[PDB]
Amino acid sequence: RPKLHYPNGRGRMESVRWVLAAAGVEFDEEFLETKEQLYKLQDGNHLLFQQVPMVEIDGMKLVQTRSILHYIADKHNLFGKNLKERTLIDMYVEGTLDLLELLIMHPFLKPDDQQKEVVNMAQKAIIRYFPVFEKILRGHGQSFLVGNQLSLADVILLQTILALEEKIPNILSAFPFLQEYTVKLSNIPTIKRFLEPGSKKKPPPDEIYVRTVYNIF
Amino acid sequence: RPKLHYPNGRGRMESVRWVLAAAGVEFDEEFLETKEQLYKLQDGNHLLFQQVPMVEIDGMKLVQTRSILHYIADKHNLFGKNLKERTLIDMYVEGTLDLLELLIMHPFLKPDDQQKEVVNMAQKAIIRYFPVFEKILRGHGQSFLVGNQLSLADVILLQTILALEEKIPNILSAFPFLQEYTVKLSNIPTIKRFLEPGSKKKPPPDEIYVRTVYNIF
Repeated sequence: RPKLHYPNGRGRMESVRWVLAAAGVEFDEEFLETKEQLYKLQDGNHLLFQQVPMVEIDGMKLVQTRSILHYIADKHNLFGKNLKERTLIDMYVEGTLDLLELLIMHPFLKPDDQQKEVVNMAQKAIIRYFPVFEKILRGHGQSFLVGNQLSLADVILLQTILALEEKIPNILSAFPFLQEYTVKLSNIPTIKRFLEPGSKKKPPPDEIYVRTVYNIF
Repeated sequence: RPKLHYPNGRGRMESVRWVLAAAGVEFDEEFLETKEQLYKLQDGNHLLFQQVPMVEIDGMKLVQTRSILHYIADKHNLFGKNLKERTLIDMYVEGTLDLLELLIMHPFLKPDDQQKEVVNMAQKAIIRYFPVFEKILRGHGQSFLVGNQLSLADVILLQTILALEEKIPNILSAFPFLQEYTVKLSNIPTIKRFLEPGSKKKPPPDEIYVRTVYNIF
């Protein structure tokens, strides 16, 4: 049973929860709340590079989010069936992660900048990303980005889109394919559950989380 | 023959040149110098997500540096021989990239901050990274980080270490294993060449590059 190390919040660990969940893998969590708990962690030589996310899985202590996600994907058929597949998934993933980031950084912005920034997400999404995906989808008619099966790209995309919708509720408006895709995915049972209550799915970060994060580091 | 799109400078494309070179793969370059050349590129629908690096390879237009490096690695046995291997390489790579970044951002700093920042690289390297590697090496006695063969992790590490040494010439001092490793690697012919003159190996970014970069974007 995979163990997740991280503060209790979304952060960067979210995508991990997301994948795990989708894979229908149950896992546990050990929360950081202090610099000190962190210290012990590092002190124990648990964090390969002194930082979290760290995930204990398959007798390993994985670090590096991308690294981790790739592991799990590979452990559960979320990584395609060949190089070409793999390759796409990969790029889709990296690109998305780039957008997701804005979300990730958001909370630590100077409230004033927070706003400007929302507007910016909106534009990148609309302009840079959503279109790519819409097209892909539009052009193969399948319910998955790649190879007619759920992949890592789908989960990150989903993750992100929702997250974005939390800030810009209508962002999808011009992307009827993306809308459909989103719906269906969310219907996948694992996901459906994850989305439901009492999931390890974290909420949008609050003042506290931030504080704490600032505290731990 | 792979074609590299990017301004004429190191930037993030460097690691690509590095890997290509090490793989002993010849490739070409198309330089960006203007917003406009960029526009056409995007206009043509060449940049999957509107940005560079972009690399034309194997009839593809790869984008996302990590994405690309993984491709090439996979095309040339720089990615290990199994999941466990792969997995390490991956993490080593991600971690290194994190350090390399400092280098990457460096030039665009307010000269005043540039200095503070050097000091910081020094510390992270010394404290966070170098030690991990030294240990690894120290503990298996091999000339490669992973599986007794050159991998992607080795190239990025090399890349970075040198780059760092360009700013903090003695950074390696306390890491006799890392020193040895570095030497030997640099002796690998491909590399040796890459390091020699008339290689596609770019130099440390100058005022111009910066300017240009600022210009293109």
